Amino acid sequence: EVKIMVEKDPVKTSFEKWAKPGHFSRTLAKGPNTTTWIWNLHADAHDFDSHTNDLEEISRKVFSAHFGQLAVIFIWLSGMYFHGARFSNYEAWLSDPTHIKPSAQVVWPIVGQKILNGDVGGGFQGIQITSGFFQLWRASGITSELQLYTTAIGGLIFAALMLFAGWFHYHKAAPKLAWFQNVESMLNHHLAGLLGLGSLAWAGHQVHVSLPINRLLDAGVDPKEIPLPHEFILNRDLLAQLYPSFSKGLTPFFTLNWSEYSDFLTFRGGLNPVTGGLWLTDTAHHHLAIAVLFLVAGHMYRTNFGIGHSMKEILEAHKGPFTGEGHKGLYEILTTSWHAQLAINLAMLGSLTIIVAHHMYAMPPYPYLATDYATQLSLFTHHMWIGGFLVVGAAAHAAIFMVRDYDPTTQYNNLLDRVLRHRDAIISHLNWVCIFLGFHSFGLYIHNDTMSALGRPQDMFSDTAIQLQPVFAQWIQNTHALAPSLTAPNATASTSLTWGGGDLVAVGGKVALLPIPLGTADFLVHHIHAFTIHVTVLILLKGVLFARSSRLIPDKANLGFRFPCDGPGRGGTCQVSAWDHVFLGLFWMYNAISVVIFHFSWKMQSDVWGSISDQGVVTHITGGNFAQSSITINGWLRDFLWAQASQVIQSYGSSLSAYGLLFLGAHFVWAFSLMFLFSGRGYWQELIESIVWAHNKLKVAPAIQPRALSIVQGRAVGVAHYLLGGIATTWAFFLARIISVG
Amino acid sequence: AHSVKIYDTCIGCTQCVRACPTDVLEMVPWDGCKASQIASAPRTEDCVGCKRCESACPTDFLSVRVYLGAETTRSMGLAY
Amino acid sequence: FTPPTLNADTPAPIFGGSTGGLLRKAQVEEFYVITWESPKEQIFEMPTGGAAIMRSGPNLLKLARKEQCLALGARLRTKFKIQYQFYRVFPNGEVQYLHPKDGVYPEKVNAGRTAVGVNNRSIGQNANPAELKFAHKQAYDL
Amino acid sequence: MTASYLPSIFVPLIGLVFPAITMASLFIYIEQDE
Amino acid sequence: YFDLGEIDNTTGNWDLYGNDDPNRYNGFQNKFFETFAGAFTKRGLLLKFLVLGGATTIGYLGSTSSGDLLAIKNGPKQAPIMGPRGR
Amino acid sequence: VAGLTPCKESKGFAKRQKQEIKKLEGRLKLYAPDSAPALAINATIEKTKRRFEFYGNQGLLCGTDGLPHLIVDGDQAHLGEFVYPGLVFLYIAGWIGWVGRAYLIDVRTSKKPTEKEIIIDVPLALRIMSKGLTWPVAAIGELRSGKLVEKSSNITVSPR
Amino acid sequence: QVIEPLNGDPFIGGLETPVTSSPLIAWYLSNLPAYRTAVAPLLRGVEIGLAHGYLLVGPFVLAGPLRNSAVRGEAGSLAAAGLVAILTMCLTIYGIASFKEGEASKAPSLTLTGRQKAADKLQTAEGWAGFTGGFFFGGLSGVAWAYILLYVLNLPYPVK
Ligand code: CLA
Ligand code: CLA
Ligand code: CLA
Ligand SMILES: CC1=C(/C=C/C(C)=C\C=C\C(C)=C\C=C\C=C(C)/C=C/C=C(C)/C=C/C2=C(C)CCCC2(C)C)C(C)(C)CCC1
Ligand SMILES: CC1=C(C/C=C(\C)CCC[C@H](C)CCC[C@H](C)CCCC(C)C)C(=O)c2ccccc2C1=O
Ligand code: SF4
Repeated sequence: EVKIMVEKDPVKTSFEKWAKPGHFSRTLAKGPNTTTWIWNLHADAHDFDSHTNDLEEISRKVFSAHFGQLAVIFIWLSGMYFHGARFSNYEAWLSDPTHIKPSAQVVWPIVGQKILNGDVGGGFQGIQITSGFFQLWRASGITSELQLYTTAIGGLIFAALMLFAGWFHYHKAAPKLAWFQNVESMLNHHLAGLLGLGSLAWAGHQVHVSLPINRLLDAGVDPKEIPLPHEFILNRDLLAQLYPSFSKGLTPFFTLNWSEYSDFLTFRGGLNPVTGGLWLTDTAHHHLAIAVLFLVAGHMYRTNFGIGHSMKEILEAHKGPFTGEGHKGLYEILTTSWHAQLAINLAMLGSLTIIVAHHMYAMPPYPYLATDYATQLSLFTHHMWIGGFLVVGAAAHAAIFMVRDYDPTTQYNNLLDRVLRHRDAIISHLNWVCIFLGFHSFGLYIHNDTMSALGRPQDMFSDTAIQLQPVFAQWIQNTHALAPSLTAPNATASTSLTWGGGDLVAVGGKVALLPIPLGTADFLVHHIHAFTIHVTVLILLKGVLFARSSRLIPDKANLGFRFPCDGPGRGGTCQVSAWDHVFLGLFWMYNAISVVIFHFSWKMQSDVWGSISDQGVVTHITGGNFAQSSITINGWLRDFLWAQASQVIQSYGSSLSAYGLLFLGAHFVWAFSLMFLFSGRGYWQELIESIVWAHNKLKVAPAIQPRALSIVQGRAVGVAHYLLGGIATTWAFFLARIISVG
Repeated sequence: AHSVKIYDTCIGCTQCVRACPTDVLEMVPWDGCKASQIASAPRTEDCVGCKRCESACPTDFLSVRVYLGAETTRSMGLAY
Repeated sequence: FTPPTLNADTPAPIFGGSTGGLLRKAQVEEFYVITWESPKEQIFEMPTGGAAIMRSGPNLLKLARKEQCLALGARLRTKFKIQYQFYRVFPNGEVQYLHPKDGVYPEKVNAGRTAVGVNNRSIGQNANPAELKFAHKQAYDL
Repeated sequence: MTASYLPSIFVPLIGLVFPAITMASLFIYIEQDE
Repeated sequence: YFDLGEIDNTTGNWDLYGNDDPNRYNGFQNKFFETFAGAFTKRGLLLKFLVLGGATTIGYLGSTSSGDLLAIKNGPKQAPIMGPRGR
Repeated sequence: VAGLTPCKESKGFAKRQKQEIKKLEGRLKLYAPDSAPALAINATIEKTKRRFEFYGNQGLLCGTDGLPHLIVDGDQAHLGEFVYPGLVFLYIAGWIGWVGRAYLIDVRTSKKPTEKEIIIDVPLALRIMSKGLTWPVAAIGELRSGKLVEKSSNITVSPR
Repeated sequence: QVIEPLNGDPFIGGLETPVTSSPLIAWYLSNLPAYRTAVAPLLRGVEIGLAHGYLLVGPFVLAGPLRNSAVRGEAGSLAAAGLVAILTMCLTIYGIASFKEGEASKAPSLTLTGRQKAADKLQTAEGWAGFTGGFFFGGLSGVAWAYILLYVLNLPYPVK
């Protein structure tokens, strides 16, 4: 039954719908009458469910919007490869990366901003980049900037292809609703065709291109005299001199002599002592294994060839005595609602990005990634912020599924109906564990601050005071260090250096990684992390569960998603909406992720990042003060927020002064947020009425009536400036401090 | 509890009653409009005070008007 | 209009149980009982949260607030063509019939009901609070 | 300091006993049905 | 589930975890506790001697405490720290 | 004036010129003399030396910090600090205010007055953006003729 | 099949979960001194006091400020007995506020089944009066017996 359903020319490619701005909504198609029409024009621009009730045109809109997003990402990748090709020192950094900072952005000498073109090394001036593209291209085997320019113009070609496909799948041949409802085929071609063949193709690149070029880069060979990537494919003796297993020539693959591929497909583990990044024989065995495993997992579901699984048959057979008729109708949830699938996909992508952040500081995949501390801090911080934003958006589209796509007739006595039936128990027990975590982590911090203030260092929670050692983490770290000897034999070393297997890797005189200690301070800050994640889950899950109704408002689903309130009744119904719970969970994501990256920055500037002198002595950036100062808020304000901010505020008159400017302007955007968050619409409406009177006096009244921003819009503007200003504050402080001390 | 007052600017459009979630408002006969009906609030002790009627009133300025006064267990919207 | 009497023998919709139901306000202050006549066995969204199979005959549902009766009642007046009435039940045993008072819904006009809480002036002809200092009357109730 | 022991007396009463006097007498007073 | 003959059973007035056992102790244990806790019964009487007895018992060990028992009665045991500008 | 020495004879202003080139000369020491980033610092030094020789030749006043201070009182020596570029500004700012006011009058007498503000009529806009050149003669001309201000009987006023 | 509504009623805010109506849990919760509806409320208040009195010596002798001295038995037990005396006054002012002298019992008379039982005497002005004195005598004896078994007899334990 799975086959291609498209139909030809649904909408004509015309600019007459470009001229009318609010064509998608019936309310905005009448033209503007107030200034709130402009904000509802942008608010309802992407909301395709509010435009039409037909899921087919909604799915076509979403598919072509995906293609436009892919075009934007390919334009971005084209820019970052063109910046590597023309405006970088990638060949100079590739000659020796332990002394030259990665830089790929040149500013124009116009208004004094030419001081931002700093001395990054290699006879080059520019903004020192922290995005990690240089180490990524070193891991890709890129030797020259002509390859970067070729990848940039190839990405521009693919961006034109995504734009052409977005036009094609909305105006020339757009698919019908049952094409998008073939989720078994989509999972079969995403697991096997996308993630399986993608891992297999990158495994082939990391067998032929990344591995020999990166082996020659470990030998001190100059990249201008390293042979080009196709010379290893053509001259296979040149490939065989670096790995003798290539001399057999694909006969051990089909005769199952895979151990004869042990020269280039290894389960080593740990870091390259030359570079400080993971081995590419392990990253090529990794990709070959996750490819021979994603291609196996892509042959699971039933499309039209008889073999496979109907996943409705998987779900409807999963029913239990504590649930009864559970998992039934969830296929009808996840094939008739885009928001439910968006909630699941956003939760997995955000949690996965958090997995990426941890599995990159800890197991650095790229050569000279760990020893360039700016790249490590910026990559962890960026992926934590993206992951937190995507899990808050997961709860957002979960709540939009409840208020606009949850049909109660098709969901009786399943899992979702019963989760709604005891949502008071879920939110109340979550409330209890959040308050318990809040006292038992932050009140422990307050206790340490109080007894450190009262001159009682023995009455604290220190490593010298009452100890709170994380015995489960300290045991799982010993279990992961003492693994190769008995539970994981075939490993040369251990998975990560941060486990406890020794191997003090020194690359360029700077510490790549070592055994990470876990003490009372790590216990306290991990309980802060669990507390903040739990409270973010509490607001977000409360907005998902009470999106339909509440004890307060039993008709909340009729009010919608982006409604402000019901009114001042029932004591006041301000921020009853599920949107307002996403709005507050954005703040709790700020709190959670900001303490996560603060613990990260202080923990590895104190216990990981540093330098190694002669006779094996390790001097960290802030030597050993995480175990004693990160247990009090005064240490966090003092030895982290004051001592490490002594490079973002005196960076003026240097190349890092734009970080000082954006540090201060980020404080500005944050205090600007507090204008929108703390205020309300009616005050600003009457102030605008006075300004409209002054305009009426001088005959400069606009016909589009000036209005204050809406209450949902005022909260949106406030949380957008709060996240933008606070995140830009942490970005500026991080990227000034760890560039300055790195 | 809450005092809901109807003024003579009402056109009898009935949407204040339709927006009422606690059945406060009802349409009584009247002689001051084309629709020949005005709203009234007999069950104003059941008023939560949500002002959904004021949001649905098209008359400028409003004909239905809710004044938040003494608040009891009806007008607090509690179930415990 | 003779008010309908609560039968207390019609059964409940098939519901698996919810935590949004009757708390101790039902036990000591009041609770609300909504009674309606159904064409067939359908599934409706519970205003306390959840879904229940409603019966093929008359149905009885116990709710805690008057707003839960209208949120349910307007749900089964627009999605379903079902006439409904609800009551107010006190812990001493008195059942107070609440809606519709005349038997016809308050959106439709009836000649029996009278105008109460209606001002013959507008908002702009309300008196200032400075000339009504220290009185039980306020700017709108006179 | 003239009398060092009145710090040891009045700070426990006005810091512990007097809030326990005042808040318990107010909680009786604010929850009187009258 | 509405009955009009039993208003408590149709509203949630249930002793969910209660028991109707009359007694499970013996007479020797019961007569000891009511004799000793017989002057602690009345709420107005118990609130009087708990405030008056509680004010005395915090002022006694607040004043009879020693240097090792509490540091505020120990006093300074070193030279005072002089501030800046000779103050 | 105001206890400030002129910047041409200020020892602190010449000290800031000395320590700015010396900062840029030490940046030049780690580059090749014919290299491309060294040409940017060499252009930065000539931009700095042009700047300090421009500030001293305009009669700027330098304080004890070695920094040029502006006298905005309306001094006959100091017209180009505030008075001359202020009159240049207010002419340009009144140009923005006159062509935005005249556009709203031109679109208020239209069929759909609100569609001409989201979609600005460029032939109607550009024919009055030229007309904003002579705007003090047209603003006070409308002020004297009474067309600049609206009478308070036709102005929406919130009640007391 | 496992989850039921509370006594068959789906519209009361609760469920008959295994954590609520187990054969073991509903046996336990029905024998705890707070749910004995026919025992006199001074006697069952002595057991609510003995329990809470005992348990509170532990976090006050092992975590308090005077935990590193030889007075750690005396400091923590009087600190544990201090929380008994405060909570007795919290029990005193609760019964003054909630229950009036001469009123009825604010208690559910009906059991899980349809059988009619006598009213619970604890939720009265005189029942909470004898409950408060039961907590005071039981709590002060529960602290003193835990102090006797820890710092008078000094029984061997891994932590004390
Ligand atoms: C084996 C075939 C296969 C593969 C490789 C993919 C791959 C992809 N699908 Mg697709 N899909 C397929 C078949 C396949 N699809 C089937 C059978 C169904 C119908 C049931 C769908 C329906 C479906 C929809 C509705 C959507 C996708 C989307 C996606 C994209 C994932 C999003 C992203 O950023 O990934 C990484 C992206 C890339 C690596 C870019 C690669 C682009 C190149 C040109 C290949 C894509 C063309 C084609 C699918 C395979 C040609 C192979 C060619 C290289 C030889 C990606 C392009 C999503 C998307 O973004 O929409 C555009 C989306 O939601 N798929
Ligand atoms: C995979 C990603 C994804 C998907 C598909 C969508 C899709 C959607 N979102 Mg969103 N959402 C997600 C993730 C995503 N979101 C995340 C990351 C969050 C957390 C912020 C949420 C939270 C969420 C809520 C709270 C709601 C939606 C809603 C919307 C809908 C339309 C919004 C619109 O018209 O755009 C409008 C676009 C803008 C107004 C652009 C503003 C961009 C941000 C806010 C400010 C600028 C940030 C920028 C980086 C700073 C530059 C500053 C510089 C210019 C000076 C649409 C269904 C809305 C809805 O009604 O859903 C049906 C809505 O109510 N989203
Ligand atoms: C001005 C206010 C006031 C004062 C006088 C004290 C006094 C005290 N605090 Mg406390 N505290 C207060 C406010 C107060 N607190 C508040 C507002 C906070 C909340 C943020 C705290 C939080 C706090 C904690 C968390 C703890 C202290 C503890 C202590 C003790 C430290 C001295 C010591 O080592 O004794 C050591 C202990 C003893 C000598 C035990 C004496 C206990 C006596 C015998 C109680 C007797 C009955 C009592 C008087 C009945 C009161 C009746 C009522 C009328 C007040 C001491 C009893 C510590 C302690 O040990 O508490 C007892 C401790 O664990 N304080
Ligand atoms: C131009 C102009 C002007 C000026 C302006 C001003 C006044 C300023 C302000 C400003 C300030 C005072 C501040 C601000 C700040 C800024 C910021 C803050 C921004 C940002 C942006 C962005 C885009 C971001 C980015 C990011 C993200 C998103 C994430 C991560 C981080 C980062 C940072 C990277 C005026 C009006 C005169 C006139 C007209 C024109
Ligand atoms: C300031 C503020 C406003 C007023 C905000 C407004 C009116 C937005 C202003 C947007 C711009 C500055 C005006 C429109 C600009 C036009 C594009 C014209 C261009 C003119 C210059 C910007 C070039 C609210 O409406 C509000 C509502 C609820 C809570 C808090 C607040 C709040 O704090
Ligand atoms: S909504 Fe307003 S105008 Fe319409 S009937 Fe009600 S009071 Fe009258």
